[PDB]
Amino acid sequence: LLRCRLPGGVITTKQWQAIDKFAGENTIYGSIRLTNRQTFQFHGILKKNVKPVHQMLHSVGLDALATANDMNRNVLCTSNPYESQLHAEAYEWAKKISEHLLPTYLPRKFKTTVVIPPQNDIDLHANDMNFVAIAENGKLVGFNLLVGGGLSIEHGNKKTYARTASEFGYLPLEHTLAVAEAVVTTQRDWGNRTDRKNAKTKYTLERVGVETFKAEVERRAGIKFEPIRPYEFTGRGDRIGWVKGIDDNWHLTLFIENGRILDYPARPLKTGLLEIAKIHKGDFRITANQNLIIAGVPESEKAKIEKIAKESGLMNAVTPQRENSMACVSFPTCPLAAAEAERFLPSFIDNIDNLMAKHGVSDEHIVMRVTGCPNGCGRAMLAEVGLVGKAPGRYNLHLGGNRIGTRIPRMYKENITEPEILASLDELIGRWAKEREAGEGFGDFTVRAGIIRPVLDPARDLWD
Ligand code: SRM
Ligand code: SF4
Ligand SMILES: [K+]
Repeated sequence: LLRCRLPGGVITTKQWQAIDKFAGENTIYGSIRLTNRQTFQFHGILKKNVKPVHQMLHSVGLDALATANDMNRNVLCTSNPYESQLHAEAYEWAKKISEHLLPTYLPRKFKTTVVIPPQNDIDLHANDMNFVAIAENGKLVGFNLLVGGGLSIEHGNKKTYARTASEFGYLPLEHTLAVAEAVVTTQRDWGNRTDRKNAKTKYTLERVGVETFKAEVERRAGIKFEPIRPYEFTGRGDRIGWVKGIDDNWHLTLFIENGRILDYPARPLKTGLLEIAKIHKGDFRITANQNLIIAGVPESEKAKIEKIAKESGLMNAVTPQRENSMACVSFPTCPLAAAEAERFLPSFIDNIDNLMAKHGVSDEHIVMRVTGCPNGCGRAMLAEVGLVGKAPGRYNLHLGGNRIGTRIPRMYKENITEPEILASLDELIGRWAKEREAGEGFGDFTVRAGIIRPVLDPARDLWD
């Protein structure tokens, strides 16, 4: 298992050129796969090239997590905040937390984020430990801490469940690392190590109680949490296209379907990104939606960068629906896959695009995700519409998440095929188009209309 460490998804153009060369010359599939934890993966490396890939990463200042004994995963950080001036400091803290957690053997892997409201692009409720940034005058002052998210479930096993993260309270910036260590060590000590399926923090919190865990974290960190400071999310999507950053700098976010970077007929995505890497003056940022930001372009350079991106297929227009859909890797490389996900999504969303046009909502979107098995890597269990692989060509259909990702969708239909999913969504999208209130999301609508019951307390009411 290769898990390249890249806190906050920030990667230099020198680093990009090295991984581009390795992917093209030293792997079966020839691709760079952006992951939804803001890093990248190679597929099909070979025995003769495993030692070369660690040397390659080292040659450009990169390292892979020692997954055999390191239970941490990549630390996420909001990639393209609306208050652009906050990114540098938030990214600095994501790096500090990432380095602080480098090798205490944990009972189960442990996932952390740094979030900048109003964007929940990093999907905080899928993670064990979340630091929600609070700022004054463009300067970070502290974090709200939320603990205990996690999406993995086992089909037919009602002792497993997806869970959102719970608010603990606010901490001043100076206590960040002490709090992070206290959460990790409390989970290390209290987690159910013997039963790996019960070992995640989400289960520990439900076993001992949120207040009990929170009080122990306060004891170990030497602090008392303050009341939560106000925050609200408005969405989870990337900002596709150009946005203005700090100074005279501009950020170009490129939609990349499934994060799969390869040269395709008439769409040389991989060569195009290499060409951009050779001239770009800043860094790249891999997003948690498997897209790529060409970050910090001076205004005078926009035309040159855009020319390469448009000619290479990296700026081919897609619907808002496609921009807000995601799938995991699944087949052909995942050994755990039950149903296709990545290879299913492009034609599935072609069909969804037709339904959206049919019902006159082609400018709208539904956060729609496909995960190839119930491990949940595609984050379908935070979607408005989630598909969870069951068997070849068959999925459980979940409805009733929301746009901002703070609610688990309940299972609506079990073990059905794509034609059955599309027939159901045709009916439901049509109802939503006609009956929605102003600005009302599809997931909120399915709950309000009584199409599906909401999940209010997943440890006790996720399963029917
Ligand atoms: C690449 C990625 C999906 C993607 O399309 O982007 C992915 C791919 C895989 N994940 Fe993951 N997971 C990815 C995000 C996730 C997430 C979502 C997230 O973290 O934001 C989850 C659900 C959140 C959570 O953990 O609760 C996730 C939960 C899992 C699990 C179930 C963990 C559990 O608690 O039970 C496994 C299976 C396991 O660990 O035993 C797993 C295992 C795997 C493996 C390594 C399969 C394996 O064990 O052999 C996958 C390799 C597929 C392949 O061929 O490349 N992956 N995986 C993501 C890589 C992120 C990264 O850079 O580290
Ligand atoms: S969800 Fe299942 S199929 Fe998809 S990548 Fe994760 S483990 Fe593989
Ligand atoms: K994408």
